[PDB]
Amino acid sequence: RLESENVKRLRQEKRLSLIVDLDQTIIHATVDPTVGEWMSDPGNVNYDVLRDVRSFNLQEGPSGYTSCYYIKFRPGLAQFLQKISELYELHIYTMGTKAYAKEVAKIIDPTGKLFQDRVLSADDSGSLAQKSLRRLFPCDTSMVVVIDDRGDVWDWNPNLIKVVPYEFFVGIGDINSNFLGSNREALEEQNKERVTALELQKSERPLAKQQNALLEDPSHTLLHNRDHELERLEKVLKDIHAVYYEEENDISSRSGNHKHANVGLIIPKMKQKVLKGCRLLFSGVIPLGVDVLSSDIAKWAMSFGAEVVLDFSVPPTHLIAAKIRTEKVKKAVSMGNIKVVKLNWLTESLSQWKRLPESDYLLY
Ligand SMILES: [Mg+2]
Repeated sequence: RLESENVKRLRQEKRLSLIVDLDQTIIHATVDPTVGEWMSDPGNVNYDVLRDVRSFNLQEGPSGYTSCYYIKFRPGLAQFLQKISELYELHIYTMGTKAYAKEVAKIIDPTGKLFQDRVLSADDSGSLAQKSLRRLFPCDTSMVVVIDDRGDVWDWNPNLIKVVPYEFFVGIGDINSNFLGSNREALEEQNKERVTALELQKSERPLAKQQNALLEDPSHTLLHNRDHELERLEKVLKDIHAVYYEEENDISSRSGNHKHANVGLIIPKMKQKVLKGCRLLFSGVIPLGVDVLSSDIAKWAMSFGAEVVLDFSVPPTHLIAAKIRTEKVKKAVSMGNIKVVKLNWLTESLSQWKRLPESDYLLY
């Protein structure tokens, strides 16, 4: 069959498989018409950083509602995809529509060389709330790595490399997130909701409002290129690849090629070094009434080796606090030997695969 033969082929090519999210992983998209105006004006403070933005029109829904999408490609993307395709067979897996995914692929991959037809979208993935490795590799996930800005859609799968969400168009989120986590609504209800959100973004012009506020106050320019995430990510993926093929060489030779390596084992071993020895207590971060140990932030932290505790019975190493005026903070301070830090210490450390100095994240 095809699946078992693809695994064999990849090993002969000495490659792995990479599932690549679009929105806020390798692109950021908006329908704010402000972008088109700024792009058309060489004199605009935002023009220079918009020069590489590309756009397309999509007609959407029963009524053929039409929007101009503006796409910012994350810095270094062309180079990143070229280099990483040497090591990984690339797939796209997005919660956007098939039409959207195809429009983006036409721009990043015009001749089909990088992704060919390996493009999964909301239309054909099987779910509007979660993604699954099994949609592509039902029987054997040992060679597949994921890059995605969201861990919740993957249930914090051990094959996931969560990336820093790309936010170039300041204040614009993920325009394709509208149906994450939820039940399946009637198609009529889905289209009403999307048209509504798009129309709202067009009419409110959040970019214009934010830019105007800054000017009314380089620091006055809204948009900037300050993202270097793909340079970091390249190194991680190159490491995973090299560790896999060294372990594969060892395991397969010792087993008469009956056993093999597994990135799902390799990746957690890499991650668990980062916050090894940390025991985290959260204060005012998880909402009252929400289960802490199954929360996204707890799962993210535990994937990087941190323990999470719920009280001081065994004193934590860190108190991750959102508000300063709590008995947890008072107790932590009065106890001593506990570092009290903003949430940012944790999210930025996890993001950089590197425990950052706590002294840089104190509360006051
Ligand atoms: Mg995304």
